[PDB]
Amino acid sequence: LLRRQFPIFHWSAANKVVYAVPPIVQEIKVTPIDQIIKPNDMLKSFPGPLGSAKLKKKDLTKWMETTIKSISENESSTDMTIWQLLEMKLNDKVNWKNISKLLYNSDELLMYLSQPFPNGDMIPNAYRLDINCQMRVLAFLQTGNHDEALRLALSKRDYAIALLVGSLMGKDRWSEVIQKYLYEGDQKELAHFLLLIFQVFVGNSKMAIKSFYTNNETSQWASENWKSIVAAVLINIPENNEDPLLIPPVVLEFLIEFGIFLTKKGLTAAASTLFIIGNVPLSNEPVMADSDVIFESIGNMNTFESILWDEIYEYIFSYDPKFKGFSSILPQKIYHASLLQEQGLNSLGTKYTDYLSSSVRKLPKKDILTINLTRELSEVASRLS
Amino acid sequence: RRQFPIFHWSAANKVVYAVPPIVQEIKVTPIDQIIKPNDMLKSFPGPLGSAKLKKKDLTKWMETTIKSISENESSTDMTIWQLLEMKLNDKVNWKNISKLLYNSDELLMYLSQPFPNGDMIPNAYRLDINCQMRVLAFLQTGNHDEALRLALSKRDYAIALLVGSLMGKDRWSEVIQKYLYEGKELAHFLLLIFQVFVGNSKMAIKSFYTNNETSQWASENWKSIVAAVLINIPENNEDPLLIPPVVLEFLIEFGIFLTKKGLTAAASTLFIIGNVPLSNEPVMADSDVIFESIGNMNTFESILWDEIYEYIFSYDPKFKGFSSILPQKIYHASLLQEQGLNSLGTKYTDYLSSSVRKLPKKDILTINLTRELSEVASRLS
Amino acid sequence: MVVIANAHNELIHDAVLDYYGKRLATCSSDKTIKIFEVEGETHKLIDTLTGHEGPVWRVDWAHPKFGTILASCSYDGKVLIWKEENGRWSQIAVHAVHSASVNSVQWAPHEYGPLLLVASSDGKVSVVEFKENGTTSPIIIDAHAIGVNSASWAPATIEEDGEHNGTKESRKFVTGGADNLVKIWKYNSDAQTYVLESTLEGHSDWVRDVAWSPTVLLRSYLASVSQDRTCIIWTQDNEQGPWKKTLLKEEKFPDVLWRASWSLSGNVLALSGGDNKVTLWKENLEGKWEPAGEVHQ
Amino acid sequence: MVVIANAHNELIHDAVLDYYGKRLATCSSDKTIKIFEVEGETHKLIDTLTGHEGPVWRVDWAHPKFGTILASCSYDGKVLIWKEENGRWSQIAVHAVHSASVNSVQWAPHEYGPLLLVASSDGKVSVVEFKENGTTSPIIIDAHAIGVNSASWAPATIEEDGEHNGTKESRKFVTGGADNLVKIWKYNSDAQTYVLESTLEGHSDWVRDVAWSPTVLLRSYLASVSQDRTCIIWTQDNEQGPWKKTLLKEEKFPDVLWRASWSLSGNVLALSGGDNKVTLWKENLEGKWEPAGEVHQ
Repeated sequence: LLRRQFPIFHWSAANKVVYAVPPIVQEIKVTPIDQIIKPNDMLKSFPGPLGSAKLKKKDLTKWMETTIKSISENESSTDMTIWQLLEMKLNDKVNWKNISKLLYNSDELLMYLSQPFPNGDMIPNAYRLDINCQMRVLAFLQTGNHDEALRLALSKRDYAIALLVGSLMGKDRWSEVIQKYLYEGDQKELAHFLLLIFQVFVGNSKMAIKSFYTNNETSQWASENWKSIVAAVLINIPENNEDPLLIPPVVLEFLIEFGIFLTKKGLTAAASTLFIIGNVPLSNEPVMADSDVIFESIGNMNTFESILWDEIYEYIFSYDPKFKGFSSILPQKIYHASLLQEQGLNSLGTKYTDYLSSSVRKLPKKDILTINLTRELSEVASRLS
Repeated sequence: RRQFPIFHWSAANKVVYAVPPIVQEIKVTPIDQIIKPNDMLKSFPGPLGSAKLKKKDLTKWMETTIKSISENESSTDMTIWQLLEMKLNDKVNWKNISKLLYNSDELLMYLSQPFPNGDMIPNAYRLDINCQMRVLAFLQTGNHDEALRLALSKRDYAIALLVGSLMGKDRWSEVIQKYLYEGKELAHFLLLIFQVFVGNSKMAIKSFYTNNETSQWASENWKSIVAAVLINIPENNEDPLLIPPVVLEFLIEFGIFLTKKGLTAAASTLFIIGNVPLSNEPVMADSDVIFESIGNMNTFESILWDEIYEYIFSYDPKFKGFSSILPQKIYHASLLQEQGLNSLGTKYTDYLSSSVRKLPKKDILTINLTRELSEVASRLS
Repeated sequence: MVVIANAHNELIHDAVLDYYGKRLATCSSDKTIKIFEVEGETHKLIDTLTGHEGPVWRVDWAHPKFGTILASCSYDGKVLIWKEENGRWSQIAVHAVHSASVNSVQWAPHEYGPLLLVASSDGKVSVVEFKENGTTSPIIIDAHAIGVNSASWAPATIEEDGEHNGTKESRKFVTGGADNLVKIWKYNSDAQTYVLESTLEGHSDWVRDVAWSPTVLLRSYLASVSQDRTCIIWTQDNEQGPWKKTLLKEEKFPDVLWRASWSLSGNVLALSGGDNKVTLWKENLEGKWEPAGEVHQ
Repeated sequence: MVVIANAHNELIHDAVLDYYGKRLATCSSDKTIKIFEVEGETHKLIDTLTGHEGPVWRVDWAHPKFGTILASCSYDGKVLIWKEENGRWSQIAVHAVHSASVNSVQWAPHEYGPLLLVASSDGKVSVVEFKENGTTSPIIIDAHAIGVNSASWAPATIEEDGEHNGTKESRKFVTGGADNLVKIWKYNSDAQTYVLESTLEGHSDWVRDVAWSPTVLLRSYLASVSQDRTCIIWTQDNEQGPWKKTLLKEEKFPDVLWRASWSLSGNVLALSGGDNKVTLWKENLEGKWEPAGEVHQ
């Protein structure tokens, strides 16, 4: 095996490559990197460093249009949710309705709802407290006995008063009543969906979602239909003229809790979608206290999409004047500049190293992160000259 | 050309009268052979708030008075008496206040009674798979209104309530009504309890005004109604004496209504529990009803109740007396004069002097009170 | 108890203790006033006052700070004013402006000085000062159509003075007339006289008396008493607001009502009636008037 | 494109461009190194370097700031160091400490100065400086049982220095041995040598190469390559945390894997295999490795 001719391959700092491939007298070849790595018009066309104030929000909005068109057109199968989501938020052309419709086209359902529906009578098929039980419930309440009142309403299967009594007792038992009403008795998935929607707008999104982890049947459903689920929640958010971009806290819990579940189940694109909608910051800190899940980058940090998405997502936060930027992605920006070097784009390259310099010099000079970024930034900067 | 009776009061605690026979006699007697002083006003522990005051004398005085009063006159409604006593004691648990208004214990026997737990035939309605799908699709399209309309038209009040919760307290309440009244007094009571703890006490109570049948019920059973609300208040160990905003709203709104039906006593009971201050400014903005005094101002009970109620507010050091009842205090001092109690009389005029001088010497109330106070003070010497 | 038998041989129309309860004044169809000393359980006649030329209907004592002063009114249309100096009585003033019986005379709140309110069957009411150190002058107003049976001062109060942004006093009194009406009057510096503030309708026959409560409380109380056999209680929550009208009790009294008088603290009302009984009244918790004692001897 | 036919008559084991891509260095079983000039599309032989006494397995260029310097290793157990001055090549140093083949040699990050990491079949690993202005001295550690096939520097980084509440640098490198293991090494000032940080188990046969990604990102990436026909990608979220292990792809490769090399930006991985093909790989959005190009000529 040491008496055998093997391939050879090496990268060079000069955007050249050397390789040798034994034949099916051995030749060594030296060719520029791009006869091997097909470059992307994506990184080349991107409007310099965003946030760099020589920036006009024009170039960017147009660049997203262009890119999104070319991408989907040339590759129909590519999921464009994140692309289009970031575009909306970039425009302030964003309403929960619009975001909802992006996740899931509801027009399919409008057809179904137009189909004529029976408005006729019906046989009694549910239960309801009689005068006796009704008196008992009142007396129970007159004595302050919530627990006994609820127990009686549930044992007679009257879920209406059960809900009412339950509301006097907190979100906890309220939720339990919802479950009993739905599941008391195919129609399997219907219950899951309704249950979740009602849980979210009560503050039990944590509870509701925690249930998935234990049930493999309902977790497969949740992860398989996450798009329509989130879309249902968003489209049911009460309209607010003065707060078009104000997520109601209960919906915020749901997005993060559900964005965690998806991470575990391996779906890190989904999760990131929810975090984006929820405006969760990019950092190293966990998204939730009781979880280890981290929102570090949109998609795998090495992907070109991630580089651009992450910087665009940052730009969006930047219109919030107090916002100072995501430190956690500075490494990715330097790596971005490095990628420009390899593609012989020294021009845009220095645009980044320069901007990043001021960006880093505005950091605690003694922090470990600061010191490393400075070194790594110097190395890339050196290479670009 | 006819002989008529004669009667005149004197500033000297004497009276002159003449009563024609069934030679006409004129008589002059001490005012107490005509009017006999209540031990009530005489025993009351001086001016409360006057800091020579010990909360002792008062707490004991209430016990004594309440005992003698009820014992000597069983028919007398002692609600207000006992309510003020509680609040005076700091031993104030909502449950205790509730049980004072209406004693729920009479119900505990009925509840302990045997109950048939036999499986029942269907008597209500519930969405089938079809309608259930429609509701989901409606929600998936953001159509709350269409979802609710469908749930109500199929008389499924469970999902109706659920959908309703996504839409605000308003339609939530409407669903409650439809469920209860679709198909007696039972409904009224349940409806109100559920309305209160949702924030619709204003709505719930405003309904009475329009329905003479339900307003008669509400005014006739106000005691057990308020008692039901209070006993269902979530116990908060941190702050036990603070009142849930939605419960405070209910009390005031309910009081206003009672006043509108001349139940001033009942109204005052609620105004007290809610801790409504005694003043001329309409307690509630949307209405004119004011809380000027516990019961009719000219009564001895009112004089004492009002001052006791004031003392209770005095606990909070930040609190600085009432103005609307100053006239009543002077009138109190006047009443002591007529009963030959010049001693306690000056105790009041003196205290009231400092009380009034701590007001702008430019106000109408000030100048008038000052004059009126001088007159009474003069008479007491 | 002090008993005075035979103070007059003729009808006795009024008997009034002075402020310290040690002089009694009595008046009769015999045209005289009598002043009795009351010291303890004893009594003695001090002086008989002659001067009127018809029955004397009423008397009223002036506030002690002005000294020992009585006012009398009579069928003869005169008001006489008497003073006690060094133990002896005498006449010090005559108010003779009315052309028919003078039915009531009453001293004003001492805040106004020695000042008299006078009511007459000639339909008029007069207000005149008493002074020994200066010149007086009556104010005479047309009050009631067929005649005025009674006039009573409201308590002294200070009100807001808008025109000047300060404080002025508001002088009011109430009158009751043979026209079945009750009226409130308020002095007006611009008009230089008393002007009509309110006309209160409620009685269906002559009004025999009106008494404005001296209550130190903010609300105002008037008791009016009529031959219609009813007593009306008038309240006013606010100096500038409407008057509430309430029947003392729901049913007519047995006979005509004659006099009405408030206790000094203003809570007790004593009614003199034709059934020859005096009834006392006061409010219960709910504000309804209820018996507070009786004198029917 | 530049083509070089017949650089050697015997097997060619390595060929490497210098930093500016204008010199190529090749080495053979014929015991020699050759230096080619590459200017544009042209090339010429500059010099043949003789000195080794067995096949020369690998060469590595030092960072240009140190000048134009090459290192070579050989079956003969020696490491030779060569320098270009005024156009001509010559030998400037010899590292001869190992008692069996020296399988890899690699210059450290320029932050440490001209420093070499050397790996040998004798089971040891050595680290020695290059100086012309002073005295060198090797550090020699027992690394792997049956022998070491490869050793690669981790990037220069600064870490928290607790003992002194300041900053110190952490020098690490990774080794791959004929014992199937991968090991991380970290210099320790107290021990005055490199000590074992971690032992990464995963392969079922000799490890032929290990390459530590020069990625400027926080997470750490290692690619190990074995005769078990697999490529393991090792990651580390935190300088002080565990190492995650992942198969590049789920199924064995066709033949044995020989070399692994990361692009400068650290995202692309190029594998040299026994099927005589070079495969490029990189991460997709979900972090799964997927083809990024090929060279199979």
